[PDB]
Order: sequence, then C-alpha cells, then structure tokens
Amino acid sequence: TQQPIVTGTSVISMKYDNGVIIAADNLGSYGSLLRFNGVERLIPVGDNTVVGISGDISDMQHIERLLKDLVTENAYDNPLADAEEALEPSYIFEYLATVMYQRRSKMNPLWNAIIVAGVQSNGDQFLRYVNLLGVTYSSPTLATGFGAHMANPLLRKVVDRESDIPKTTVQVAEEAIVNAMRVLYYRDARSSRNFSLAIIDKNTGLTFKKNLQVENMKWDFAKDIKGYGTQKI
Amino acid sequence: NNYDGDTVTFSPTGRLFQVEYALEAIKQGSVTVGLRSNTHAVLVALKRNADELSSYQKKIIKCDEHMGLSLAGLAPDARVLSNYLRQQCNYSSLVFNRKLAVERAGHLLCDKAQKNTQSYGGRPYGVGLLIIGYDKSGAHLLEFQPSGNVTELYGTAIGARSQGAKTYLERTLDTFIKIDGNPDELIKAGVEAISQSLRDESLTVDNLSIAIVGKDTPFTIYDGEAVAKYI
Amino acid sequence: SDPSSINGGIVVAMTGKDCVAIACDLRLGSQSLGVSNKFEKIFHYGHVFLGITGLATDVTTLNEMFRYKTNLYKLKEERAIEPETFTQLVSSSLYERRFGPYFVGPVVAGINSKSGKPFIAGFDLIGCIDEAKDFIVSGTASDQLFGMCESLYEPNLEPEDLFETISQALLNAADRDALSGWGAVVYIIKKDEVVKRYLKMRQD
Amino acid sequence: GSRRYDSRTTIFSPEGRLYQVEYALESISHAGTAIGIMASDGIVLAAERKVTSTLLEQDTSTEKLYKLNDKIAVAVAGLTADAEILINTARIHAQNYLKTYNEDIPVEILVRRLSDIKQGYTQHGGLRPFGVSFIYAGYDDRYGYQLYTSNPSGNYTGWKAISVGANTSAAQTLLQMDYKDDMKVDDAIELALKTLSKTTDSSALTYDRLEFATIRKGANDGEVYQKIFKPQEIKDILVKTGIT
Amino acid sequence: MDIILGIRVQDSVILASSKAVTRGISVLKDSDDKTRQLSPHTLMSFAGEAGDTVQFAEYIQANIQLYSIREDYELSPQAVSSFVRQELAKSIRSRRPYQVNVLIGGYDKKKNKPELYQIDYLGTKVELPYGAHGYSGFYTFSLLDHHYRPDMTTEEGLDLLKLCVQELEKRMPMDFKGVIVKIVDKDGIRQVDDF
Amino acid sequence: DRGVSTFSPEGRLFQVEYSLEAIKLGSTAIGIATKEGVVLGVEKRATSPLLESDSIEKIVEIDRHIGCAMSGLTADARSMIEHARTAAVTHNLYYDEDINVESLTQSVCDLALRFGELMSRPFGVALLIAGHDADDGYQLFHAEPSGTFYRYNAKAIGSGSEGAQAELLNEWHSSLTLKEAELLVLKILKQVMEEKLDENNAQLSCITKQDGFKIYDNEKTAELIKELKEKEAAE
Amino acid sequence: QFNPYGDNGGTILGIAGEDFAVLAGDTRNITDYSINSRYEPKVFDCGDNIVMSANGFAADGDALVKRFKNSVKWYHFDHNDKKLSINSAARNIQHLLYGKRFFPYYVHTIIAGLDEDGKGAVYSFDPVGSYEREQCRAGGAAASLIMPFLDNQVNFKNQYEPGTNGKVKKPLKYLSVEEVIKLVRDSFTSATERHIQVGDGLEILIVTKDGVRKEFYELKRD
Amino acid sequence: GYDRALSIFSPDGHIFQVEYALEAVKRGTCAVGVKGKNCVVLGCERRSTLKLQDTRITPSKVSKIDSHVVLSFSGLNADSRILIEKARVEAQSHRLTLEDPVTVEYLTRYVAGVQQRYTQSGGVRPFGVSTLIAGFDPRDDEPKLYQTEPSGIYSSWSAQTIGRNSKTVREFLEKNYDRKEPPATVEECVKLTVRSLLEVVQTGAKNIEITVVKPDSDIVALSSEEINQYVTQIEQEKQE
Amino acid sequence: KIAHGATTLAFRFQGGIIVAVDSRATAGNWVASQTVKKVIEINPFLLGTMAGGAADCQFWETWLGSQCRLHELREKERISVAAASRILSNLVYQYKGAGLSMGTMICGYTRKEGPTIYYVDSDGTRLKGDIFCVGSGQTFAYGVLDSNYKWDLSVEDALYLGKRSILAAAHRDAYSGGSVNLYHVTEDGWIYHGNHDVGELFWKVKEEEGSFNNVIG
Ligand SMILES: [Mg+2]
Ligand SMILES: [Mg+2]
Repeated sequence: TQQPIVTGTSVISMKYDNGVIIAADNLGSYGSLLRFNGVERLIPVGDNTVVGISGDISDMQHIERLLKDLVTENAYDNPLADAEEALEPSYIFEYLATVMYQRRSKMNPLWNAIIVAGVQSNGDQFLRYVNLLGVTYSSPTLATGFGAHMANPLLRKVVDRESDIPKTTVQVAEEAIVNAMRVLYYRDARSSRNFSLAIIDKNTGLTFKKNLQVENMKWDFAKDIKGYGTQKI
Repeated sequence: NNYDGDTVTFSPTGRLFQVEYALEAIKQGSVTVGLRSNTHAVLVALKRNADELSSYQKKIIKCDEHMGLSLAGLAPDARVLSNYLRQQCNYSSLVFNRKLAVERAGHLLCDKAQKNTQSYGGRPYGVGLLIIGYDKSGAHLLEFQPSGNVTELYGTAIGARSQGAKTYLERTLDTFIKIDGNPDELIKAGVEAISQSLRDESLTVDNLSIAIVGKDTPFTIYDGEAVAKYI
Repeated sequence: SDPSSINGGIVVAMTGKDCVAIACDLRLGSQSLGVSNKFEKIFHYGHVFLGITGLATDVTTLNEMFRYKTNLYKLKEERAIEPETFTQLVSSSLYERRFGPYFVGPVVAGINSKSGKPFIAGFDLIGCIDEAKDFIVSGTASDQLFGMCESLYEPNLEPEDLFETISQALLNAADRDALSGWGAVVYIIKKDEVVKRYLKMRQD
Repeated sequence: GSRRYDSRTTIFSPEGRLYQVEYALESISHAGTAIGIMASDGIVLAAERKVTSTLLEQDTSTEKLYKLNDKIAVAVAGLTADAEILINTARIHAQNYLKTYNEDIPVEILVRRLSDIKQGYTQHGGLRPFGVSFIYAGYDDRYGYQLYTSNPSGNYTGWKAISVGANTSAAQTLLQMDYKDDMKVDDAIELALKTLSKTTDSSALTYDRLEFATIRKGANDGEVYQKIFKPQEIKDILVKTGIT
Repeated sequence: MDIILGIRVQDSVILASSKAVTRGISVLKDSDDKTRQLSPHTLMSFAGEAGDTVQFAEYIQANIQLYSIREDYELSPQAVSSFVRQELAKSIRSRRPYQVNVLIGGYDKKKNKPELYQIDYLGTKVELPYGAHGYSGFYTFSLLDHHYRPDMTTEEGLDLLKLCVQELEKRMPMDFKGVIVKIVDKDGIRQVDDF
Repeated sequence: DRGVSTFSPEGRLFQVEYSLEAIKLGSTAIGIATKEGVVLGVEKRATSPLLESDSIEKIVEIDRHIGCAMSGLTADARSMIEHARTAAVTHNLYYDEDINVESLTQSVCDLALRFGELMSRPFGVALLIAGHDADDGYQLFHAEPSGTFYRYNAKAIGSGSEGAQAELLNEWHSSLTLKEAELLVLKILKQVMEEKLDENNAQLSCITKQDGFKIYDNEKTAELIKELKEKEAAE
Repeated sequence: QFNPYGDNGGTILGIAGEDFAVLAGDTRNITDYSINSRYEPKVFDCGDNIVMSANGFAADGDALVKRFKNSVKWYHFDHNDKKLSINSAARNIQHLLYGKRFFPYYVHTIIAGLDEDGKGAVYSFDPVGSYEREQCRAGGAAASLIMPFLDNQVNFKNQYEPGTNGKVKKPLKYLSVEEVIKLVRDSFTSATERHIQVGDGLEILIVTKDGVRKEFYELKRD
Repeated sequence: GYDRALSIFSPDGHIFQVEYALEAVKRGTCAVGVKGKNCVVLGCERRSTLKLQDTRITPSKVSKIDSHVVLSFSGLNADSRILIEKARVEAQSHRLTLEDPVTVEYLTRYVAGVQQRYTQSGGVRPFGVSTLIAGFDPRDDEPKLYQTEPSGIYSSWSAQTIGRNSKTVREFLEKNYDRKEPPATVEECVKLTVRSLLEVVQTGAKNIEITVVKPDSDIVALSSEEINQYVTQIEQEKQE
Repeated sequence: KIAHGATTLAFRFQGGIIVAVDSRATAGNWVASQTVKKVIEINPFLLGTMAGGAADCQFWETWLGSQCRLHELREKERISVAAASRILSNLVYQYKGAGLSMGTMICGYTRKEGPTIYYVDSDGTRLKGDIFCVGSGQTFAYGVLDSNYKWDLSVEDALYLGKRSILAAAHRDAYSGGSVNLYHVTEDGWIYHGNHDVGELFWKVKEEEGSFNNVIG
C-alpha cells in the first residue's frame, strides 16, 4: 500500500475505420502543484502499439522499463522478431494486465490506469484498458480519470457502437480527440495545454505527434461576466 | 571407462560418456518418424508391446492445441519433458495471450536438458523427442536429443532401425514438402517412410500411431481403427 | 492492563557497614483480589541475592533462568558468581528481549567474597543498571519507598541498626500502597552469615 | 564429485558390526584407566592420568573427572576434547530438566540422553563418532546411588563396580574378586586404588598420576556431597591405604 | 467456562467445577466435566476461552501420560505443576496464547501429602490451601478464610465446599447448573456422584 | 563408489535393473482381466508354520473400484499404497467422481524415478493394479520401479512369472467368464508354487462394477480349489 | 489506504430446462456512476459443454474463469481426454474459490450445462466456495429484482388453480427453450428500468446436447 | 545435509546394508514370544558374560509402549531405544487424536514403517534391530503377537523367536506348539517359553527374563525366584 | 453480506438419531435461497449440519468424509463418531483466529458407541450430548424439544418432533424457513425422510394439531 506522489491525469482514445487514436497531456502534477511540464505519457512499443499511462509517474517509469525489457527479451533467439513473431498489442496488454493484477494481489499496486492502443497482425484494431486493481475492459472509446467523465461522452457521439467504426475516418476521429483535449483543459484543474497524440493505422503505420497545443479557445465572453449575482460594475 | 561414473566428468578426448549412454537408450527404443509440408506436420510412431496380452506403449503426447511430440527411449523422461512443455506453452498463453513458437519450445527443452549434464548428483534425460507444431511461421518439425542438441528439420526419424526411414525421407524430400492442403497424402508418405524401418513385424491396427497438426487442424492423435485407413 | 501493576509488590535494598540488606513484601494479587500472602520475591544464587518485582509469571521465569545460568557458570568457572558479575548477566539477559521484554524490576544485593565490599544494584525492565551507593527501590510503591529511604537512610549503619531502617522503609511504604503488603521479609547479609526475618504487619 | 572421498562412517560390516564404533573402542582401550565402585553409603570414582610430566600444573588440571551437576559426576576415558563437547551438553540437559520440573534430573534420564546423542552419530549424519566412554556416578531419590557406563555405540548399562579404558579385562577380574554387596565407601576407596595399582602400566602409582572423587551422603544430614580430591588429599589417602 | 474451586484438607484435595456450558444466548449442556486426569494421583480442572481449555488440558494429559510410560514412574504434583506453568508461560508470548486457567490437585505419594496448585493463563503459579479462578474467589474466599483448618477431614471439606456453592448460587447472576466434585487422595481419584 | 542415478553403457539405469532382480526373488502374483471382472491372486509364502498366514497382506484395496497385488520387497509397497489411496481419495474430493484406473497407476509410477543423492533408491517391488471405470471398463496394469506401466489382459509377476506368463499366453481369450478366470489363477499358481496350494498359502480377490473390490474368504477359495481338482481329474 | 476490491456491477441469470440450460448476462461494465463499456462479454464457453460467469469484481471474475478454463485443459491432459461433467466442474470450482478463503474472489459465480443423464443443470456459488445445484438462479446487482419474478413465473409460487381457492396449486409444467428466453428477456428489461447498473445489451448462452449457441438482444442505454 | 545413499541394490538384487542389519540381529541376545489362549509371554536371554551388573537400574529387555502393549527386541541396544521412543510417542499421539489406544497391529505397522523408511532414505543406515510386539487390543481378549525386522516387513505369529541361536528355539517351538490347542493357562504358556529358552540359554539363573501380558492392561514381570521354580520343575521332569 | 440465519437440530433417542434443518439462506434482509441443503452427507453412515459459514461447513465436512474414507481403508474398520468429530475439531482449531465460522452437529451410530452426537465449533469446542440446537432460531426449537423429548420415542414420533421443532423456529425466526429436511440415522446408515415445504406444512399442522390459534387460516 502506498499513495501516488507525482501524477499524470487523463489518457483518452478511440477506434476509427482503419485503426486507433490515443492522446495524453505532458504534465506531471505534485498534488495541486503543476511541477513537471515535459513528461511523455504515451510510450510506443514497436511500430504497432502505443501504451498510454496515467496515475503515479514513478510507477509509469517502472512500466516503461518493463516494456523496454520486453522488446529486448522477445528479440532473443528470434529470427522473426521484426516479422511474424513481433510483439502484438494483445501480447503487450495481457502481460501488463497480468502484472497489474498480481501487484494488487500482493497489496502493493502499480498506481496507474493504462490504455493499450494498437493494430494487430490481421489489421484488427486493438483498444483495451487496465488499472491498479487489474480490472480490464474494452470499448470503441476509452478514457481514464477525468477523460472518462468528459471525453467519453464527446467521443461516443462519433462512435456510439461497433457499427459506427467503419463509418468513422481518421480526420473525424482526430478532430474529436483534439476537441476533447481542449474540453479537458477548460475543466480539469490538473491538466496542461501541451499534449502528445499518437495514431496507429493499418495502412500508414504509427504516427507519433509531439508538442501539440490546445488552440481555438473561447474566453472572450468572460469580459461580460461581472460579480456573482447583483453586482453591475 | 574411468570417466563414465558420472555426468560431471569429461574423458581425455573431451567426451561425456553418461550423455552418450543416455543417447544409447534412444537407439534401443521403438522407431518413430516425423515429417512436414508447408501446411501440415505429421508424426508417425511404431508402438511396442511387452507381449501378446499387453497393450502397446503410447508414443505420442499432446502439449498444446498447436503442438505435440513423439518419444523414443525412457517414457517417464518424456512425461517429465512433455509436462514442462505443457507448462511453458501454457505460461505463454496465460501471460502473453500468445501461442508458444515451436523454435522457442526447442530452445527451452535444450536448456532444461543441459543443466542435467553439467551438475553433480543428477543424470541426463534418457529419451529422444520429435516435436511437431503449427505457429505464426507455418509448420515445424524439431528433433530433440538429451545431450541438449535441438534441430529443426523437414523430416527425420529416431529409434531402432531409424536409418532406413531417414534415407527414404532424404530421397522423397522434394515430393512430400510439396504435399500442401492434403493431410491424407502426407500421412501416407509418413507411413511409407516408417515402413522402411520394419523387419519381421508389419503395421497392424493396434501397432500404428499417427498424429497431425496444420493450418486449420488442431493437434490430434489417431489410434486403433482410426489408422486402419492407412494400413 | 498495565503488566507491571497486575500482581503488585515491592523490593528494597540498602548498604551498611560491612553488610547489605534486601527486603520485600509477600503479596500476590489479581488486581483488587489478594491471592497469596506467601509469594516471596527475593531469591539467592550462592551468596548473591536477587529481588524481583513486577509481573509474577516473569518473576518466576527469571528466577528459574538465573538459577539455570548461575549453575552452569559455577560448573565451568569452578567458583560462585559475584554480585558485580551477576549484575552484568542480569543486564545482558534482559536486553536480549529488548522489543519483547520481561515486565520486571530486578534488584541485586550482596557482598563480594574477595574484596568484602558491599554491593547493590537496580534495573529497569530492559536492562539499564542503577548502581547506587545508598539504596535501591522497586515495585508498585517505589515512589513511597523513595520517600522513606531518602529521609530514613544514613551511611555506615551497623547490621542490627540497618535492619530497623530498611524494615520501617518497607512497612510504611507498603501501607500506602493497595497492591503491596500482606506480610514482609528482610534479609540481613554479612560476609559469612545471613539472617532472614519475617515482619509482623497489618494484613489489609 | 564428493562421493569419492566419503569414508561412510555409519555402515555395517558384513558381520553386522559398526566399523567406526569398533575402531573408536580400540582408541579408548589405550586411554588411562578409570574405575567406578558403588557402595551402600556412597560411590567412588578413581582414574589414572596418562604419562604425565613434572612440569604439568596438577592442582589446576582436569582431564578425567568432571562435574555434571551437584548430584552427578563422570569419569572420562578417550579423547578429552570430544568428552567436553558431550559434558557441556549434559550439563545443559540437567538444567533444562530442573527448569521444567523444578526437580534435579534423575541419573538414568541424563545418561539415556547422552547415550542417544552418541547413538545418532552411528546411524545418521555421516560424521565420525565420539571417541569417549563415560562412567556416570550419581544419586537421586528414586534409585539412590547409581553407576552407569556409556560407549561410542550409545549403549549404556548399570554397574556395582566397573572399569573403562586400558586393562579393563584385568581390572574387572580384580573387582569381581574382592567386591561385596555390603561394602562401604572407605573400603571401596581402598579397592579402587589397589586395582589401579596392579593394572597400571606405570612403574609405581603416585598422587601426581591420579584423579579421585567420592559421592557421599556423608554430608550433614539427608543430602549428598561431591568431593573432587586435591593433590595433597590424594597423597594422604595413598599413605592411609598403604600403597606409598 | 465459569466456576472452578479447590480445597486442600488433611489427607486429600477436593476440586469442584461447574457443569454449565453456554454458547452466548443458550445453555447447550448442563453436565460438562471440566477436568482431566493427568496421572493416577493428579487431577487438573480448567476454565477459560472455549476450545483452548479442552485442547490445552488434553495436550498436558498426553505429555504426562507419555512421561509415565517412558520412566515407568508417576511425576510428583509439584513436578507436573511446574511443567504446566512453563507451558503457559511459553504460551503467553506466542502468536495466539492459550487463554486457560487451571487448578492442579494432587496427592504426593512420596511425602504422603495433598497438594493444590493454582495457575492462571499467564503462567502464575501458587501453592494454596484453597483456591479459585475468575469471580469464584470473590464470593468464596471470605467463607474459606473463616472456616478453613489444615487438619480438616474430607467430609468437613465437602461441607465447607457446599457452603461455598450455596453462596455462589445465591449471589452470582449466572446459573452455572451446579458442580461436579472430585476427590484426590492416596487411593487415587474418585467422583462424588451426589452433590 | 558410483552414482545412484548412473547409466550403464547399454543405456539402462543400474539401480532400476538391480531392483528388477529383487522382484524376481519375490512371491508370485497373477492377474487376469475379463469382461465380467478382473481377478487378482497371490502366493503368500510363509517362512514358517508358526507364522499366522492370514496376517500376510499381499493383496490390498486402494479404493472401492481399484485393487492391488504386490511382489518383491513388500515393505517398500506400503508408501506406494498410501500414495495411491491418497491420490484416489483426493481426486474424489476435487472432482466428485471416481478416478480412472490409468490415472491412478500413472500417479503411482511418478514416484518410481524420484530417487537420487527424494528417496535414496528405487522401489524393490512390482505392483499389479486392477480396477474398473466407466470409460475404459475392466483394466489390469503392471507398475514397475522403472516408472513404466503396461496394460495387460493377463499378467504374472514374481519368481514363477515367465512360466506362468507362457501358460497365460495359451489360456486367455476375450470371452472368459469370472468363474473361469478364478480357476485359471488357482491352476497357474498351483503350477509354479513350491509348496502345495491350499486356502491358507494362497489368496484370491476380484473387482467387479457391482460389488467393487473384494478379498476372498479362505472358505470361498477352498471351494474353488476343490472345484479345480475335480475338473482336472475329469479328463 | 489501498482497497484491493471494486464493483463492476452487472447482473447474470441461469435457468435449467428439461433437456437444456441457459446462462444469461448483461453486457454493461461500470464503476460508480460511469460506464466503462456497453459491450464487455461476461458469460463464457469454457469447453466440455459448460458455460460460466463470475459476476461482481471483474478482475477476480476474469481470474477465476481463466483458472477454471485452465483446469478443464489439465483435466484432459491428466485423465485421457475425459469429458469434465458439470457436477465435477462444480466441485473443482469450490476448491478454486475456497483456496482463497482468507482473501476471497469477490464474485458470485454461476455455471450451466447438462448433467450425465442429459438433463439441464445450473450450479450457483458464493464468494468463498459454498455451492448448490439449482433450477433457477439470478446473480449480481439486480438479483433481488429478478428472483421474486422467477419464483412466480418459473416455479409458479403463490399461484393456485381457479375455482379451488388456495386448495390446489398450479401444476409445475415444463418450459421450452423459447418460453425460458421470453422470461429471461422480460427479467432483464424490467431490471434495466429500475436498476442503473443494468442495460446496454443482453447476451444469452444456450446449452444443449448439440452444443453451445449464442443470442444477443439490445437493452436500454440510459 | 548428509544425503549419501547407503542402502542400495546390488547386481544380484540384494540390499546388503539391510542384510547386514540382520546379521546384527543374529548377534543379539535371544528373544522369544509365545501366545496362549488368554495371554502372551515374552522371554528374553541375558548373557552371563556381564556380572557385577546392577540389575535394578540396567535397561530391561522388555519395554512398555503403552499400558496394554509391550516391545522386546534382538540386535543393537542403542538402536532399539530410538524405535521404542518413537513408538511411545505415536501411542500417545493416537490416543490424543482417535480417543482410543493403538491396536497391537497398528503399533507394529508404525514401527515397521519407521524401519522401512530407514532403508530408502539418504544419509541413514537401517536399524540393526528386530522386534517382537505383543499385547491386547482395547476391549478385546484375543492375544496378539507380531514381529518386525530391519527391512520393514512384519507379520503375526502364534509363536516366534529372534536373535542368536533362534534357529534352534524355533525348531523347538515348531514341534512343541500346537495351534489347535495353545497353552490354555498362564503357567503352561510361561513353562513353554522357559523350556524353549533352556535349549539355548546355558544356566537358568539370572539369564532368563519373563514378562507376562494379560488382557485389560495387566502386565507383570516375573522375579528370579518365580522363574527359578519353573527351571527346577522342567529339569526334574526331564530326569526320566 | 455472507448468508446468515438458520435453525438446525439433532437429538439421540431409542431408535438412533433424528436430524432436522430448515432451508433458508439470507444476505441481510434479502432471502438468497429457500432450497439450501443444510445437512451434509459426509458418508452413508455420518451426517453433519450447516450453521454459520456455508462454505466452511460444506468444504471441511466433505474433507472430513475424505479423511474418514482414508481411515477405514488403512484400519479396515468403520471410524468412530468420536474420532471423526475430533478430526474436524482439531482441524478448525488450527485455524482459530483466522475467521472460520462453524457450528455443526456430527451425527453417527456405531457398534461400540451407539447413537452419538458431537457439537463442533469454529472456536475449538467439541461437546458430546443428547440434544443440540444451533442457529438464529435455536431457542424456539429448544422449547418444543425440551417439553416433548423422551428417550423412548418411536421413530415416527421422533421424526415428527424434529419436524415440528423446525416449524416453530421457521414461524417466529425471520431468518429461518423455506422447507424442512428430515434424516433418521441408524447403525446401518442414515435414511432420508423428505423435503417438507414450511408454507404447506404450517397450515397442515395448524389444522391437524389445533396449534397456532394466534394465526388466522
Ligand atoms: Mg485490603
Ligand atoms: Mg438501466
């Protein structure tokens, strides 16, 4: 049993016709102090998987090292390490899920909520969630923390069920993700303007976008708001 | 001579006699054949009985839905090694949601056997194994020796009089590799291969044991009237 | 609840001219209930005397432990253990149970057989040695005993005078403690004779 | 591996004997003779120190007679270092019993415990046995005065008079001849010294070549006293009995 | 369980122990014998936490019976009491201590004397002319302090014991369903079937 | 000296091969499997007439549906029987069912090669494990100290094994009744035994689906011996 | 302080027919007032004609099912590919659950299939491994809403034959697979209306001698 | 720990360490067991090479395992104490868990199992001891007499002997003991036991020990004079 | 919310032992089941009753059956009720403090003992006795038992007494009810005497007996 110290907020994601999109901001909070402004919370594994992590940052760095070690281990005595016997999103997720549940079962959890986004060998989209309790679930849209409350409702308007996935293009999906990140910046007190976004497409592969910013913000209407009720000036 | 008392002792010419004696146990064992195409992989095994009242000793063991082996030598040692393979296949599935590669399965068997050849007190395994399987890189056939040496092959045979079947497969190499999408013809070639190792006795209904794995074919063992078709 | 005051009892020791005295009450109780008026708290191993207050089961256990150890000491050393050496053994033995201690208040008293020098010592429940020149007190009426000893005591008292001083210190201290009394014993110790006297006191 | 160098200390011979026990007994047969004699009013322990020197400090020396507790003592024959290991274990066992039951340990129970320890080294562990034979002299309120012996096999037996070490065959014959049941301590003292005087390999028996002890009820009223004799006291009893 | 009493007279030791067993709301049994024979001339009564009482008593019984067979000899009451005390003193610093209080009534055949030992769960041993555990002493000791003599007969001891039980039956809130009385003397152990 | 788990130049474990020689010195045990049941019989071989022969326990119950006969160093069989009984009962606890005869035999044979420098040597006893289950019906197995087990229609072990096995070769057929099998075991035991066969120096037993494993009374066996004598004198 | 348990909601229902058995469960997965997934399968085919669901804390539920599926696999290896009967599976699951008696799987487990006489069978478990064969059993969040309805409409409780007035009970006539599915659908539709953790979808696994069949139906998504 | 395999098979299929343990039993003093109709008697030889012995305190050859079962032995004396201790512990352990004292067969099966364990355990040698275990089952009046040996095999006997010159006394018992009519009384059973020892013992003085066990935990050891009367009566009948 | 609530009884009489239990299991106020089997069939000769923890009772009394089977295989003799009850009590005593919940009557009938009942508890208690009653409705059942019990009851009358006593508890105790399961234990084994719905049984007993005049029917 511990308490999380340096923490990362929401990770958000969704499926689209040819793949998956995932995003997370670059902040490492220390309670109410917005301590670290250059933290990468999306960690790619190979060219077909991106693991997005929220919660305790020290535990995130540990998980980051496990995934790095996993790639090394898979390459050992494996002539097809960059082909048929390469690491799949499903393999990476199941490994993490095993570790998370084992750690909760020893009453010493990795204090994280994790989303594994990727594309399988046969082109199928992979998107699944796991957290400190070892709880797992999959959905056309997935989000952690505040994202679950604010991002999911917006992303579910685009892809409400399985049949909406083939009808959703990469442009529409990315637009929805970027809008959700803006909404989280308006409303989450432990978020930052700077974020990273990753697209894993079955045709164009892994596209990793760094140093993105929330833009096109509405603040002008604030000038007309005066007092808290009766005040006119 | 003076250097065969235990596995921890090299001879003056750099030989390990206890390992070689364990290798000898395989030669005493009954013949078993392995061969594959690009789509399927087949095991054929000549089972041995104690006498006419006795049953015929089982030679083939299933390890997973996509992998299994045939044995020649000490059967209990095959049970130990096959059990280890069952566990490793299972660890791969539970932890990584991943079917264990046949090549990696061979590496694990090599390393397990090796530890028994370098330590005092223990002994080498007294059995040879032919592992077949179908994974993400197609059909595979492996030959395991208790020295630790594991080898990937198109076809092979181990046990008594196995040289005859091995020569046949060496001639037929170009033919049976091309038998794709036809399980019965691949088995026929395996039954014809093991027949080159027979003397006096012939293939009967309770004598023959066949196993197959392939693209859309789980590892299944055929015994009894199920192999009468191929006699 | 407090282990050191379940059973009750007291021990006091004093030095005199070429002599030492050690004394104790005889009560054993279960809180308010008086159980025994014959529970002696002073033991001896050769010429070294040990008084023990506190939890009665530990009093008994430690006596059996130091009998055990002083008997092995004697067999190997071919001589009886001295007060100074025994004091160190008590301290060592108590400290080995640092984080699971015996709930006791030991008091050592005796005369060194070679030098003839009078010796007394007191300990806390975990081994700290209090080697006083004048007197040592222990038990549930230790505050009362400190008050009596500090006023009544004077140095270089003769054995028969020392008897009166230590007896009055014990008796009057015990009478101001609910969990002490029910009889008393006083040991007067000289270099080669020891007298044991049971005192008459109020039995409430 | 290591098997090559293993002597296998705990195995039977074809005849059903324990090699190492038999060879340990052979070792003990060269040790200084120790005698125990039990009387109605006490027990005597006498023992011969092996070829001593004039420069050996006798009054502070102890190689034969050891105290286990106030009621029990032992005479040693064999390797002294081996004996001290067992002696300390026996001393501890006596104290464990005293702490548990608040009574002095009965003689046989102590003897059985030490004998069982010796037995263990002959059956398991792959270690050499203790090259020691004991004579136990002790008293308790159940059986009174008791004499026992134990040897490296871990077998023990009770005795009225017994010898261990060198020349036991000759010594036992002499004891068997002159011993009687109604004998007293003072007579037993004389018998023990006379037996050693005849069986000794030395030219003459002297005070500096002996260790002596008695266990008497000759203590003021119903209690038992152990007396380990001093060099001058051994010299006096040698003159009294008429040996020197 | 509840009430266990003991009294040592001239030539015997008498132990009295309640018959009731209560599982919270209900009295499940009214004929329970809260004692075990450790040896032919040694009896132990017991009271404390459920389960621990019988488990401890039977464990002690087994150990003393083992000693008796090994040595072909009966241990003295003093020796048995010291063994029992050590086990309880060991128990109090264990992971889960035996929550058991005992009285040990024995007749020493060597000294020709009855002996009564009181030992609580902490391992606190005392030899007494009469003893009790729990709240039993609070009612009975004043009567025993008045009437008791060291030269009392067994019959006089039983009469004094009846007076103690009568006072308990009057002033105690719990119904303990009477007592089973047992006598320990030179001839061994016997039960008083009418009390 | 030499390792306990050492291979010979021929590729056999010395200690396993030597334990097989101890089994050859053991008393005879015969098993015959039929569609009506499996029969187990043994030679008691008392070393003296003062030895109470009914205390010789060489046929043993493992479960209601599984029986066992032994030959060789019979003292070694006790821990094997204990394991077998435990395995049978444990499986019933875990799975609320009877355990397969083959699975039970496999569990016993797993102990065999657990020796080294675990126990210090292989077992010096062979077992005939007979039983019935719903899947494979009436079965007879021969469990060796090598860890190998063969299923048999009929099998003899012990000192008169090769002579008895040759006799079982001719006599056994797939339509044998239970009564025919009983007499056949008695016939072959009588043939290979040193002393004259009677109800006191030989013991019969069987396992049926209905009644389970049963050791035959001396009175019951005595009748079967008398029935045997008459039918041999009939031609 | 760290709490190793959670509540993923959901509701499951097992009904045993004359020659069939159904095991139904909603597909909604939740934490507190949020929806994790509208379609997260909760009832699983475990092989040997046995279906299983472990409802409650999903991490423990997935772990238990995974270990049972594993037990079926090793049962085949160790006992010559013998079919694991429903009663034997039930006893095995007891030992899996009771193995963690002092740190329990926080789930209500139900299995369904056919017994060795071919008749429909349902078994129900508590978190620590106590079990019982039953004709009818709902588990999870809305179990209290569903069971009283099943008592009335499956077992005909409190129903009597008209004219007799309480003297003659309504006879316990056997229900078909079509009739059972109707009662399952109406049970979940009613539960969906009054329980916030029930909705999105209903997945039913039907077990017969022919094998395991699946049916899916939409539920309200609010 | 010392793990060396001391008990192993030889080419001819023998375990020499177990067989050499029997040779130690052959060396041991003779022990005999005879069961009558309502009793069992255990006779034991005491070699008279050891005089000046204290017979009060010297370990007796017959040992009580419980109040209703006794154990005698032939072979290594030190080894026998370990088996006796284990047997006594198991007897009390059985009473504690089953409420019921051990049966004679059960106690024998335990001791025999301990002996067997020491024939295939690493780093230990077999017990050089054979035992005769006798007594009566609780609430039973049928006499019981069992034998064990180093290998671990055990069996029931109407009458049996072990130790040195046991071949001779077994010869005597085989012709003198009738199964259809065993020694009906205690006298007849003791007499036959003393007679059997007199074939081997030498002098009938302090060389013969006799212990009579009867039903319901009635065990008693005969004294020198009581045994001497049997010795006197036997030889006076023999002078004819 | 583990299940809780029960009424179980067992009593010795001339014809052996009667065992009677209710069938209800409740998680708080919610009635989880009305069809619970509260008599465990340890083997054909031994019965155990379920009260406290359902799993604890089920698991360990099944296990007890396995131990009893191993005993009779090894000793070639039926295990005594004393020995069997002791194996269970010693087992649960090892677990004392860990949180096992068990209150059970181990019931059997052997040659040496006759009809015997042992109350075994998770705190280590092991009591031999003639009449035991355990559960939330135990006090109600005791009233009917105590006032009507005799040693010389017939098997028929004893079966009814056990049935009637559970009914009394089922009526008054909220956490008892559903149905009554009856067993009769003989030397040759136990005999099952049916499942009896309390709803139907109540009205039947009311009319035939004239009891429960407080209740309108
Ligand atoms: Mg007062
Ligand atoms: Mg809803």
